[PDB]
Amino acid sequence: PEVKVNFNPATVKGSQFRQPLLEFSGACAGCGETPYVKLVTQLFGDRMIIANATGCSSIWGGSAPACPYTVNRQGHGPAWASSLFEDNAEFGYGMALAVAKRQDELATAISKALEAPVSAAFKAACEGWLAGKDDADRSREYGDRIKALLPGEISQASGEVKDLLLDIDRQKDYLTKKSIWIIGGDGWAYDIGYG
Amino acid sequence: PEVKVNFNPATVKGSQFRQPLLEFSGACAGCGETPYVKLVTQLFGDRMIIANATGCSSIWGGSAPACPYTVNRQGHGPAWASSLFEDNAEFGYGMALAVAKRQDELATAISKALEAPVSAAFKAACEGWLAGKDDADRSREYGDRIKALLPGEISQASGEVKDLLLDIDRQKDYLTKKSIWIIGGDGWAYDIGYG
Ligand SMILES: Cc1ncc(C[n+]2csc(CCOP(=O)(O)OP(=O)(O)O)c2C)c(N)n1
Ligand SMILES: Cc1ncc(C[n+]2csc(CCOP(=O)(O)OP(=O)(O)O)c2C)c(N)n1
Ligand code: SF4
Ligand code: SF4
Repeated sequence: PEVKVNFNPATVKGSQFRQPLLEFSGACAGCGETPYVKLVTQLFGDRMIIANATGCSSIWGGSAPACPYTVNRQGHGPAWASSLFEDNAEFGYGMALAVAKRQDELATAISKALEAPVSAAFKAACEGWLAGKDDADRSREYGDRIKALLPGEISQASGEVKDLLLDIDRQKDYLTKKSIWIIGGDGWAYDIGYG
Repeated sequence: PEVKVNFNPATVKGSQFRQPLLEFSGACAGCGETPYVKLVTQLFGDRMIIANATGCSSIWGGSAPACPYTVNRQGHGPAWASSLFEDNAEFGYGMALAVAKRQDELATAISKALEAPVSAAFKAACEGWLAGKDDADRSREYGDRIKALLPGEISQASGEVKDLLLDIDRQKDYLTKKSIWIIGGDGWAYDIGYG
């Protein structure tokens, strides 16, 4: 079973107690690429999206039908996508625009929830999230309180107030701030995708 | 008529006594672009090839049926070409490869001319050109001596020796070293063509 430990994730020993979310890929024995991505998944894999350029990182990272990126016990893990060899930077840039747009729709539904007859504990977590929606730790902190209070709050609501809470529940996957990562080889970064 | 003067071309006064090879373009009144290219034509227009990106410099520089680039009294002037907006640097890079290839074919025909029964004055200019074929001034100096001696040399030759001199006459336009210039706007250089 999982064991909650307070080892500092900023150290080598503390980081390896986190579950790896990149495992058993098709890279060569002793590859110099996969250890880097594996460490990133152990630190921020809970909330990251990957835009991967075509290359080795896309061949051992995304050759059908096997996917080396996995999830933790909570079912959360990095979402992985590879478009083309030359557009990987702009591909990931587009994701950052969209993810910000999805969080903006949620913040609007949360601000409207403040004006609705909902529980005082629910209003407390919403105000805390709006102030730290762009902070990785704070958005996870107040977001989880919102996720925990939503099912009981929806049961106690009705009419258009219930629809407002149901719209927040539909977008609760954008409470936690995401981390966009654009991964590629030197051939992509130094040549075809440098522009 | 043309007046040979020994004013230093490196000064402003000396450069303007050279004939401009960019005249009467379609640029705006007081454009900040055309004065730059005009000065380049007055210095090296005798032996330059232009790879121009799409933009203002291609619209006032190459809108049919009027061409603003002209020639001097000797009939020599810049050759101008525009491929696309995004490839102008590689377009001009390809020209530099080809021009070097054309000079290489000429140097082979000149080295073979040293082994042929030709005039002593012709052999003197060929040895001088081979040593300075990559120097702008020296290649023009010894090249013009070769161009001046060729018609009399061809008249005095026969057989395969005459064919060797006729092959040099076919390539005499690559004695003088060329100057490849890649002209474009900031939109080309900073964005789409920066890679
Ligand atoms: C537009 C385009 N050009 C070329 C290719 C072929 N291609 C696939 S991967 C690759 C190079 C990978 O080198 P690098 O970016 O350094 O990644 P690495 O494999 O070294 O990790 C190339 C040229 C392609 N798929 N698409
Ligand atoms: C592939 C492509 N994209 C866009 C264009 C349209 N286009 C023509 S000129 C130009 C911009 C010119 O700006 P700049 O490079 O700064 O030159 P300037 O006109 O300022 O001298 C653009 C976007 C094109 N012709 N081709
Ligand atoms: S980068 Fe590619 S080829 Fe090189 S060791 Fe890793 S998997 Fe093998
Ligand atoms: S750059 Fe183009 S638009 Fe600007 S002054 Fe020159 S010709 Fe006119």
